[PDB]
Formats: sequence, C-alpha cells, structure tokens
Amino acid sequence: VSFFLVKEKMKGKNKLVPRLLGITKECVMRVDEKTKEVIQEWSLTNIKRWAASPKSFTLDFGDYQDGYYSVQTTEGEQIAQLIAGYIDIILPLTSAQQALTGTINSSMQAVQAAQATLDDFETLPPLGQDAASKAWRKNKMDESKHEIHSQVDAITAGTASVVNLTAGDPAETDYTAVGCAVTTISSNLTEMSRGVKLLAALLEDEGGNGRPLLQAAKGLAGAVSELLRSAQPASAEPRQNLLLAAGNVGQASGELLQQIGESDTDPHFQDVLMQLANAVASAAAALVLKAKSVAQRTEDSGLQTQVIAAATQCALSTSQLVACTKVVAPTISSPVCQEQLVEAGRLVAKAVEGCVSASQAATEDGQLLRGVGAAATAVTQALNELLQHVKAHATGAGPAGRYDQATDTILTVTENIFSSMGDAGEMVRQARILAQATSDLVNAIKADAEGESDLENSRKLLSAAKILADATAKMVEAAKGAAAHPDSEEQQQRLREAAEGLRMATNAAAQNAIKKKLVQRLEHAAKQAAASATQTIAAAQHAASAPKASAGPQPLLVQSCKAVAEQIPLLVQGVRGSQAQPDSPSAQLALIAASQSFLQPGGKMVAAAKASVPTIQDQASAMQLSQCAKNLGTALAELRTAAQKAQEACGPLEMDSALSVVQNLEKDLQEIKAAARDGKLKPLPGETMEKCTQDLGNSTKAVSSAIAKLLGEIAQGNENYAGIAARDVAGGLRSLAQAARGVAALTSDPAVQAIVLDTASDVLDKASSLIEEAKKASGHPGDPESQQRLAQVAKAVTQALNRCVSCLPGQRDVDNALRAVGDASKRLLSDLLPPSTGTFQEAQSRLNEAAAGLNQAATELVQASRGTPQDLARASGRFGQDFSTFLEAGVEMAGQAPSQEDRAQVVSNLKGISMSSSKLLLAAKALSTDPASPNLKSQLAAAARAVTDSINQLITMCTQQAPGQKECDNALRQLETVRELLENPVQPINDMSYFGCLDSVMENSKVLGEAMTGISQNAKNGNLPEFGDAIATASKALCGFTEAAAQAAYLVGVSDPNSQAGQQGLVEPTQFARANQAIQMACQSLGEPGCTQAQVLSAATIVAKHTSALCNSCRLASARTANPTAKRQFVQSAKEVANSTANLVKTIKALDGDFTEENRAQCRAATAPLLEAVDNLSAFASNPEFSSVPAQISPEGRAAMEPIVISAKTMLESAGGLIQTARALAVNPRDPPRWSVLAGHSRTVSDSIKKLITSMRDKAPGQLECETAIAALNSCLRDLDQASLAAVSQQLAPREGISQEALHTQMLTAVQEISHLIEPLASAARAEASQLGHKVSQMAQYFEPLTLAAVGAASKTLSHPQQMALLDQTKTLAESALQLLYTAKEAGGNPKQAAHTQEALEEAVQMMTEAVEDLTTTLNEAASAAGVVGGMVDSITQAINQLDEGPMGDPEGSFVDYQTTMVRTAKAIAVTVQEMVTKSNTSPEELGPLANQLTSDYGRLASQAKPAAVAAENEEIGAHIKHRVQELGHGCSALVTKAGALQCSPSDVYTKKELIECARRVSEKVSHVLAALQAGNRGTQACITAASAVSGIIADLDTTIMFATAGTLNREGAETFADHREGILKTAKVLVEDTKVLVQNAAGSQEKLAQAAQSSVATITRLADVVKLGAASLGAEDPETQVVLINAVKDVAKALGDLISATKAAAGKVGDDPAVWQLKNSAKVMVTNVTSLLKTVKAV
Repeated sequence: VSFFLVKEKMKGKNKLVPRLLGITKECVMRVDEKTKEVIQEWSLTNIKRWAASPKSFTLDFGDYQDGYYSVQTTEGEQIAQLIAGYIDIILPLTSAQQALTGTINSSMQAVQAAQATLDDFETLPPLGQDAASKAWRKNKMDESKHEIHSQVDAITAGTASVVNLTAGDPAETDYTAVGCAVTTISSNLTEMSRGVKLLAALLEDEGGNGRPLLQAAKGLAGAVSELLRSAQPASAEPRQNLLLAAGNVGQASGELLQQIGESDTDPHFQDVLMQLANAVASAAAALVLKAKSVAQRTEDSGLQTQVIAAATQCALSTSQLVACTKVVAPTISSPVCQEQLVEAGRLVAKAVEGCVSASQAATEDGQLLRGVGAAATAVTQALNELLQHVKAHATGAGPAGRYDQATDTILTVTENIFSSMGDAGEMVRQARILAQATSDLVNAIKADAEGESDLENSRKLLSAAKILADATAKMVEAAKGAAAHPDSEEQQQRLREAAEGLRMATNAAAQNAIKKKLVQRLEHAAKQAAASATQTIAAAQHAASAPKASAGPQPLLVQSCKAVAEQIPLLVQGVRGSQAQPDSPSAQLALIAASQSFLQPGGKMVAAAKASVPTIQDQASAMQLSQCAKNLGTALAELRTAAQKAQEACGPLEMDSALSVVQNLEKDLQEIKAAARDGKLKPLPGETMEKCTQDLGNSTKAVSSAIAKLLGEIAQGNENYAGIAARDVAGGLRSLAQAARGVAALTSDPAVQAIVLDTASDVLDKASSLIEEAKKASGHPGDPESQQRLAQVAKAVTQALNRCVSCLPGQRDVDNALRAVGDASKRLLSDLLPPSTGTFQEAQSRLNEAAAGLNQAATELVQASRGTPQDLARASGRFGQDFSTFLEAGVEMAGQAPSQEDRAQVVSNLKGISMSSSKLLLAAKALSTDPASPNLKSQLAAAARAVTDSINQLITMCTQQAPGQKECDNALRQLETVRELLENPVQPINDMSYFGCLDSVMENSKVLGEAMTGISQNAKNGNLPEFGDAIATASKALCGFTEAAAQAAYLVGVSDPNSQAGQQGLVEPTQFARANQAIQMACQSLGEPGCTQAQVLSAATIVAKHTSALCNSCRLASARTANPTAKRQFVQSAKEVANSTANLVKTIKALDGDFTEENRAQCRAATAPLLEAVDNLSAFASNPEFSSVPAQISPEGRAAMEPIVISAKTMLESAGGLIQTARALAVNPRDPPRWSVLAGHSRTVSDSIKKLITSMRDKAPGQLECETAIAALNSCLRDLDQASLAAVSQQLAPREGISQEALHTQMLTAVQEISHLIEPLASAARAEASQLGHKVSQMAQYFEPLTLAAVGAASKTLSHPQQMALLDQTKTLAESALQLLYTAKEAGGNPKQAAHTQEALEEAVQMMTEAVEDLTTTLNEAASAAGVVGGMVDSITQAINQLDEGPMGDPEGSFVDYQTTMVRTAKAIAVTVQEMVTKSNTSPEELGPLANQLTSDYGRLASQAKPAAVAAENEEIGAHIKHRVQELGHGCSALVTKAGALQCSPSDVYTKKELIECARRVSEKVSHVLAALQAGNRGTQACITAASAVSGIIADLDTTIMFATAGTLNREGAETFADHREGILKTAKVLVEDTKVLVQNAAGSQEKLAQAAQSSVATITRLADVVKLGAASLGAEDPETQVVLINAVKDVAKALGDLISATKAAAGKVGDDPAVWQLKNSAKVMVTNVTSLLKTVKAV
C-alpha cells in the first residue's frame, strides 16, 4: 500500500486536515494520519473519474455514493499515474446576444403596447366640487407629475447606460447589463404611459388641454422604440445611428418634461452643458489632428497603426460623450444620469491618455509637446463639463441671495462646532473661523445699510448687524472659556449655546438663510428618495409579473411596495407644500415629518427587494431591482441625515402647529357641511362605507392613544415630546375628519350626515380645547390644578370620540344592548328589592332558565360575529334582552336569599356578570365597525368565555341545588362557549407553540380520562360531591383541550408555505382584558362599604398580582416598540401603575388591623388613581399601530387546518352528550340504557382524542420543508462537484456575456441573504415549528442562485487556485447549510429536545457563520483587487441604514467598554484614510484594498454604535454618537468611490484632488466621531488617552534600550549621574502624588479625573526624559548599568499603565464594588515600582 500524506477538507469547514490516502492494487483507501486506522474504502474498479492538478488530486466514482473525493496534495500527478495504470490492470449571434435580442423584443412589444394605450382615454372617477375633491385632483396631478419625472429620469439614465455599455467590442461587452438597461427603459415607459394618461385626463378636466401631453408622451415612446431598434445586436448600422437615436430619446424626454412642467434645470444650464460638451469634442478634434501629424511622421508601420487607433478611439469616445450629454441633459439632476456622464467622461479621458501614450512611443520634442498641449486641453474641458454638472447635482434652486457665501460658511462652521461637542480644541478653532466669517458678514451688512437710501431699511440692517455682533462677542467669550478649561463640560455646552445663538442671529440678519438652506436640502433629499422609491416600485412590479417563474419572497415585496406606494404621495405633498410656502414653519415641519415617516417603509421595501433579487430567474429584472434598491438605500440614508439637520434647525414649533391643523380641520368640516347642504359633497375615489367606518374607528383609537401620550409627556414636563404628542393628536384628528367626511358623503339621508358632521365638529372642538390646555400646561410645569384640568379636558375629548363612533347608524343596536345592560345593572344592583314573590326553589328554577338563555344568547352573538352586520346587531339586541331577563331573575333570587351575606354575594356576582356582559357588548361594538377583523372576533369569543365564567361562578356560589347538578349545568355552559373557538381558528388564542399545544392536549386528555373515570365511578356508587368535582375537572380539561387544539389548527394553518404570519402586537389583549377586569372588580370590592377584612386581603393580593402583570407587559412593550415616544410612554405607564398600586398596598397595610370606617374611606379614595392609571394605559395601548397584524392563511393552509378542527368538534359534541348522560345517571344511580349510552359517549370522546393526537404527531410542521431543503442542497453540492471536476481538468467553459464583477455581485447578494437567515432558522429550530419550515425554504431558495453564480465566476477566473478557492468555499457554505438543515430537522422546534441537539445546533450555526465569513472575505478581496467599489458603498449605506432601523431594548453593556472599542476603531479608520492619501501619490493600486479595510472598519464602528447609544447615560449623547457615525459613513462612501475611481484611472489629475478632499472630509468626520465618544465621559476618555501615551513612552524606552545594548553615543559634556539623582527623586515624588490623586479622583468630577490622568502622563513623560538623560550620563562603556535604570523606569511606566486601566474600570464605582479595591491594588503596585526606582537611582 503506497501511502501519500495528503490534506483533505473538513465538511462545513474551510479547514484542511492531514489524511493518508493509500492505493492498493485492487482498491484506493483513506487512512487516518494519527491512528493509522482505515476510515473508508473504495474499489479501484469502482472509480471512473480521476483528475490531477499541480495542487490537487480529485477522484469521482459516483455510482457508489453521491459526492467525489477531492484531496489537496502537491504530488497529485504521481498519485494519479498510479491510479491510471492500475485501472488498466483491473480491465450567427451568441447566446448572450440571443438573450438580449429576446429582451429587446419583449421590451419592444411593451413599448408598442404603451403607445397603443395613449390613444385610449382614461375615465376619471366621479368627483365632487368640495375642497377635498379639489385637493384630490391637485394631489393626483402632482403625484402623476412626480412619477412621470422619475420615470423619464429612468428612461434617460437607461439610454445613456445603453450608449455606454455598447461602446465596446461585440465581445467583452456585458449583455446582461444592456438587458437591464432596456428593461429599465421599457418598464418606466409603461409606468409613464399610465401616468401620462391619468395626468392628461386630469388636465382635460378643469378645462386644460391634455392633447399636447399625449403627443409628447407618444413622441417619447416613438423615440424609445427607435432606440430599442438601434440597440439590437443583429443590426449592422453605424454607431452614429444608435447615438442619434439616443440623442432623440433625450430630446423627446425633455419635451415631455416641458409639457408637465417638471423640466427642472434652467435652459441656461442646458446651453452651457451643450457648449461645454462641444468644447470637449473640438479639443479632441485638435488632439486627433496632432496625433495624425505624429502618425504621419512616425516610421514603423506597427506603431503608426497604434497612433491611428488611439486617435480614432479618442474621436469615438468624444462622440459618445456628446451623445450622452444630449441624452441626460433634460434629466441631469438624477444621480444615475450624472453617473453615466462620469462614465462617458472617463472613457474620453482614458482615450486621451491612450493617445498621449501612443504619441510618446515616438520621439520628437516639438511634436510630443504639441500632443501633450492638445491632450491637456481635452482634459481641461472634460473637467470643466464634469464640474459644471457636479454643480448641477446640488439643488441650489432659487435666488442667489444677497448674503449667500457668508451664510453658507456660517452654516458649515456652526455645524462643525455642534459636531465636535466634547472637544475643546476643535470647537475653539471652528469658533475662531466662525468669528472671522461672521465679522465679514457684519461688515457687509453695515456697508449695505450705508448704501441704502431708505431710513427704515438702513435702520433694520444696522440693528440686525448689531445683534449679530453681540452674538459674535458672546461666542468669542464662550470660545475663551472653553479654551481655558479643555475638560469642562459646562464650557463646551456654553460654546454650543453661543454657536446656536450665532446661527439664530444670522437667521434674523439674513432672511432665514440657514434654515431655508437646510429645508431646501431636505426637499432635495426627499425628492430623490421619492423618485428612487417610484423607480424601485416600477422595477419590483416588473420583475414580479414577468413571465419568469417565481422562486422567492415576492409577496413580501408586494406588501412592501404597496406600503411605500401609499407613503410616496405624502412625501411629495410635503415637498410641494414646503416649496409653496418657503417661509411657513408648518410646511417645513410637515416635510420633516413626512420624510421621517417615509424612512421606515422604505427600509422595509429595500430589504424585501434585496431578498427578492437572487430568486428572480430573469437577470435583467433582478439587476434593475438590485440597482433600484441600492439607489433607494442611498436616498434613504441621505434623507435621514437631511431630515435630522432640518429638524435641528427648525426648532420646537410643533405645539402651535397642532392647533393650526385642528382649526384648519374645523373650517374644513364647516365647508363640508356647506357642500352637504349643496350637492358638491360626493364620495372620494376608493371611499367605501366599510373602509370609512374602519377608518373612523382606528382614528378614534389613535386619538385616544395620542391624548394619553400627551398627558404622559406633560406629566414628565418634557416639552419636546409633548409637541410630538400634540402632533400625533392632530394627525389622528385629520384621519378622523377624513373618515367622518367619507361617511357623511356616502350616506344619503341628510339627518344622518348632519349628525355625523356635528359629532366630528364636537370632537375637533374638544380637541382644540385639549391642545390649548396642553400648551398652557407645558408652558408652566409643576401646577397640580393644570394636570387635573388636563385630565378633565382629555376625558371630555374621549366622550366626544365615543359619541362620534356611536353616531353611526349600525352602532345603535349594540348601543341599545349596552344601555339596557347599564340601566338594568344600575337599578337592580345598586339597590336590593326587599319585596319578593314565590318560593325559593321557584326563584332557583327561574334563575337557572334565565342563565341558560343568557349563555345561549352569548353563543348566538359569537356566531353572528361571523355573519352579516345585521346579524350582529340583532344578536346583540337579543343578548341584551336576555341579560335583562337574567338580571331580573337574579335580583329575585337575591331578594329571597335568607342570610344577609348570601344576598350580598349574589349582588357581587351579579355585578361581575354585568361587567362581563358590558365588556362582551363592547367587543361586539368593536366588531361592528371592523367586522372582518380577526383579532376583534377572537376578542368577542374570549368575552363570551368570560360571560359564561361569570354565570358559572354565580350559579355555583348561590344555588344550593342538588349535589352534582350545578356541575353538569356549568360544564355545559362552558362547552357551549368553548365550542366557538373551533369555527374559524385563524388567530392565536394562547402563546403556545405547536409542541406546547401537543403537550397540553396530552395533559388535558389525561386529566379528562381521570375525571371521566371519576364521574362513571361516582355515578355508579352514588357519592354526589366527588361526582360533582369530577364533572368540574372534566369540563375544565375539555376547555383546555379545546384551546390547545384550536391553536393547533391555527398553527398548522400559519405553518403552510403560502401562509404568512402576523406581528404579535405590543400587548396581548386577552391577557390584558383579564388583568383590567380583575383590577376593576377588586377595586369595586374595596369600594363597597360591606366588605370583610378577608375580602380586602384577597382583593389586595389580586390587585398586586395583576398590576405586576401589567407593569411586566409595559416593560415588554417598551422593549418591543421601535417608536421612541411610545417607549417613553410605556415606561411612564409602568411607573405610574407601580406608584398607584404601591400607594394602594400601603393604605391596605394601614387598613389591616384597624378596621375603622375612616380608613376604609381613605382606601376608597386611594383605589381611584390606580383605576385611572389603568385607564390611561388602556387608552395608550389601544393605538392601532400597537395592534397585532392578522395572519394571512392560504387555502391549502386551511385544508391542513381542517382535520384538527373536525376531530375536536366531534370530541366536544360527544363530551356534551357525556355530560347529559352523566347528569341523568346522577339523578338515579343505575339504568340499563343510560350506562350503555355513557359508554358510547366515552368511547367517542377517547377515540377523538386519539385521532386528533395522531394527526398532530404526523403533521410535524417543518419536517417536510427541511427534507425538501436537504434535497435541494444536495443537488447544489452535486452541481459544485461537477464544476470543480471540470475546473481541475481545465474543462470549465467561461461565461461570455457577463463580467466578473456582475457574477461576484450575484454571489455576494446570495451569500448576504443566506447570512441574514442563518440566525432566525436556528431560533425557529429551538422554539417555533411554525416558522421553521418558512425559514428553511427561504434559505434553501438562495443556493441554486449561489451555485449558478459561483460556477460562472469560477469559470471566468483564470488563476486556477482562486477559482478553486471560490468553488471550495461555496462547497463549505453549502455543507454547513446541510448541517444546519439536519440539526434543525432533528431539533424541529421542540423545546423538549436533548442537550445533544442543542449543542449540535449551536455548533452548526457557528460553522455556517464562519463559512459565510470566509466566502464574503474572498469576494470582497476579489473586488478590491480590481477597482470595484460597489458593495463597499452598498455596505456602508447598509450600515448607516441599520444604525437606525432597529428596535431599542437596552441590552446590557458598559459605555466605557464601547467607548474604548469605538475609539480604537475610529483611530484605525483615520490611519487608513491617511494611508490612502499617501498611496494615491505612491501606489494607486493599493487604494482598493485600503478601501475594503476602511469599509470593514466603518462597519465595525457602526455596529458598535447602537449598543453604545442604548448604553450611554443620556439619550442625547447616544444620539450624537450615532449621528456622527452616520455622517462619517456618508464621507466614507464618498471616499471609497473616489478611491476606486483613482485606482481605475491612476493618472487622472482631478480624481486625485477629489480623493484628497474626500479624505480631508472623512478625517474631519473621524474627529467628530471621536469628540462624540469623548463627550460620554471626559474622564474615562482621558484614561484611554493616558493608556495610549504611556504605551508610546514604553515603546520609546524600548527603542533607547535596544540602542544602548549595542551601539550608542552617551556623551553630553561632563554631565554625569550625580546631579541627575535629585531631579529623578523629585519626579518620582511627583509620581507618587499623581497616583494618589488618581486614586481619589477615580470617582468624582470628570474634569478632575481627566486632569489627574493628564498630570500623571505629564509626570511620566518628564521622568522618562530625565531618566534617558541620566542613562546617557552613565556612559556607553557600561551597557548593563544604563539598561537596569531604563528598565526600572520602564517598569514604572508599565505600572502606571495598569493603574490607569484600573482607574478607568473603577471610575464612577461605589465603595463596596470590587472595582475600587482592584484600583488600590495596582496603585500600591505603582508605589513599589517607584521605590524600586528610587533605591536603584541612589545605588548607582
């Protein structure tokens, strides 16, 4: 056996292990390298494919097992030769051109279809003439105009893209990007045509002429079709024909943009851009002439052709530049048009340097100087054009302004002072710059004032200049203060306030120049975000409906698209409203709010689109969506920054704006009532009665929640968040007014619409009073009467809200039952009736029949909930009448009660029934407005359960019937209501998992078997009480079983593939209802006079338990919510419930042992604040944004649901028969037929449990999906095996129509989507069997894409080691995914799974995370080798986005640790930026690796910033940290763009200057990040600085020692180590003083701790210098004598470093904690090293 020590790769691991591969004459065999034991055998006759490589040997036998043997050795050839000999012993377009041709044909059909539709006419909806209908027309016209502008942008960007992409040879052209461009054009043409038809219909309405707009759109469509014709690969026309078609497309698009009014750039810019492009072209013509002369002179034929080719390429590139300028000139504001211009310009430049080099190949001084001059002109004009439309990029739209440069400088420098808070040096530097600039502005103002003839204008100018000068003086004194005290936080705060005062007094000297600039930048960013969202929606709707088979998460993309589509019009309305009223604060605040609300749906859509991209079969549509998602991510990041800056500028004006919105709405309702008296009021499009009613209900709930939140913010005395609360009130009232107008327009009888409109006007009146009172109270904090009056006005608003909701016609029947319940309760319960009629047992029978009727009525109401609204109203009325009958019988039985406490208990239980029935009718009232709501229906079923529970309790307590007979009745009244849970189980009724439900089914079956045996045995024996409790336990087990089986069916439905789950909501309602009802009943018990002390104790226990449950619910809600203001209000609600229940418990403790009536009255007074706190918390939690999202269960999901429901219903009906026969046997102990019937009922019951459990066990959700995913991954691994076997044999054929960076981006997107899924799949494998199948299918869908892209990329790669690296790392990721799949199919979501499955799951998760890391690293470094910086910008923008789009839960960490880590990361970022600056000059091919390192470092910093933001002491400090990190990300993405640009074009002079300026901005932003980190702790930061300084000192000492050991000149005159000793000793004394002051100042003022740290570092530096001087005094003749002393000082330095670390960890720590003790230990060690220094100094 010949053994080769080979290395084989572990599965799931990018790791090699030594293996011994042995070849016998008859077999090949694998042997361990340590144990030398055989691991596996393969017959030699078996193997059929062997392939050798210089670095590998690969063997494939195949038929024995799937998978081949690849083992990595350097002798792969010798081992292969053995194998080969022994086996002898044993025995015309291209395809990418065709793909683009098909894409162009489909797009041409789409273009023709769009043309044909423009002849058709849009029918406009029936529209009224009232203000809302006019506003609908105008908003729809604006939406159409915006969308047409965005789609024309996309068409011209795609046309320029086609021109740029087709510029090359028929080979090395990426036809997939050409197809993406043409699909972009055609998709946006379809969308544009639809929008133009709508806009033109709207134009023909109001009396305009839509026909010119139709003709312009038709001309654009015709030019587009001519372009698509010219772009066909089969075409043989000259390039100038495509260039002409593209320029015509640009012209026609400009004409169309003229017709709608969305031509944005002024025609002066258009003419300048044309003349600049033609200047470039003429300069290039001169260059071509010079190169022609050079080619004439040159002799060699080969070189002459190179000169000619260079000149022709220059001519071609400039012709395409003028063509692309024609294309993108109408739409040059678009970033993608600008990107296509810079691509054209770089092609022009590259051709220019090509011409220069081909000239340089010839030798003559005059001619080469001619060529260099001409080439230099060509690049000068190219820069002129490029910078001109870079100026175009910035909005800069409007008048120049009299003071423009000064105010722009002031804006910049004041923002710089704001961003460097916590850094005195940069703050005062920027403050000095600002003082100079503002003094220039003041001088300009005074000069203008002297110039002005008018006395008033000169007076106002001089007064403004004087106020501005006062502000500069104050800011200068603030700068002096911050310069005197570099570590004082107060000085830096006062400098910030002075800079803010300057920014505020510039807004008065100028015409709000800074605030206007910030609002204009917000408008620009918002328009870009809306356009990107529009283009992404077009791309998504194209890829979704494309004839490609869908293999991915497209439905979630559809939901995200519709959400963003309902968001876009509001953003567009905010932008247009801010431009319409430039000087209106309300317009600016509305734009800020619109953009901030746009942020979250847009992020969801970007994520959904990125998750959809890998699964789209068509590569063109997947690329269009990938490009559009990236653009929208960038737009969203820029919108976040712009809205932040605008909000900081625009100030706290939201409280007055809310009132303005409210009276605007009230005036609008007056206009609507006028139009209702007229005929103008008509339904607005899409407004149905059901939709408007649901809108009215949701709006009422939202207003109540916002009022609760407003009162909370007023209580906290936080004026900022009270403004947001009043804004939410105003928005909810806007929605309510809209829904009220819709309902009034839809109804026809004038009285009803009049009632609706007066109810809405009353709500708005009450809310105006509320907001006025809120303003008055937030103006003056700490006024108790103010809070009381606020509560009064808030409850008045809530009453008006309820009157508005109930005024609907369909509410009155449920309201009739509510009034019947309330009035019957008030009359019959608050007073007993001493008169009584009939015998006691007659009253018992009457009450029993009334209770039976009441329970059956509740069941009928629950069934009606699934029926028509008329059915629900009729059922509610019948239930109310049956409640009246029941309460009459109950008060009769209470009257005939013999004992006083007996009738007292009857009254209490009747009060409980009244409350439960009121809440049942309130659940019905909730349904009546939103009948199709699943959650409200489940709420009604739960309320029926509560009602029957109250009835059962009263009958059990107060009947004294024959033993065992109450138990059967209560059991059947339980069964009747619990049977309704099985009807439509499309909502969760517990929080159980699948296996929780299966366990509970088994446990309840066990308990019910015990109870069934009990009832049979004690019916035979005749022992009644045991029979009764056995019946009770049987019914209880049946109710629990029904709950478990109902959620079992629900989860089997949700688990289905096409099904979709729903968000659980912040507070679970059924648990919340039980808590509130219990607290209310207990407070009633405390309230009543006749309560014994035992009842008081029990009720105190009840309130304590339930209020604790509420506070825990509030904590979970705070952790779960993404809204910061909702999180604040949930914390406040928890705190106030805690305080109220604590005061209640205190007054209860006072009550215990006293019993006096006065203390009872005090307890009654104390129980009320708890009730009102619970009421405010219910009102706040009622916000529909906190509500649970319904699950969408597919029809096959309900098919899966049905068996469980059928079995459970059969069980429950048979159990009802069982209770009947058991009751009959309880009457008489034995009967021949009844016992047989009992046996039949029991057998049907048990058989039903067994078959239901069989179905549950066999279903096992997640196991079929896991098996499908395992088969899919095995197929992918076989594909990767075939690829690798082809690549070893040099048989891997490359892909010809697609680039490397495209296939690598495909791989990266698939890998990123797999990575996003690794963790949730494991979380489902632990707990949820319902989410597990979803996760595994979602994750298995990304591996066929990844395998295809990986095989293509490996085929493209030429270096065989690197292609094998890609193939092997993709194998590793696939194998680790299979390990997850096997382990998660074993775990299954079952919590009872053994520890071996848990450890295997954790290990597989870690393995596959490492495989993702490895493949991501490979792809990133492959992109960095080339100049490809896409993905780096995408990564940076993703980091910027994720830094905000995350819920806040305050996970634990110390801000000191985060500060140290992020300070290190930021300093690394800075040194990388400076490396990039130097390498730009030195080696420009190292900018891509450095850009990758910057991208990794920024990603680390940004991921660290969210924990440090939650962990920081202030929300303000964390806000600044995150905002600085996001600004730094903006800078970093710009810098990596310029870095890739310079790497690809290293000789370009202007890209290099742009890179240098980008690096300058990035370094300043790094400084701002560091200042944000320092602002968290001035003293802890000083410890990090001290650590770095002492580390540098230690390094210097090491340098001096390694000098002194071998070679050093220690001679300074006659100075020796005699006079040095006294100085060294005094310095060491200063050091011991310094370590003492560090120990004291560890816990104290941060300025004191910082000063101590700085003084210690200064002392150590002085000691190091003086010790070096002493060592040099010793002389070089004795090295050891010097080295011992320098090692002594080095030990002192190390001890100080450890002491600084101890102080940092001990800063802000109490005495008892270990941190302070560890400080004194290292402090003592510090002294011992100092004394060791002191004695050594004396000794020598």
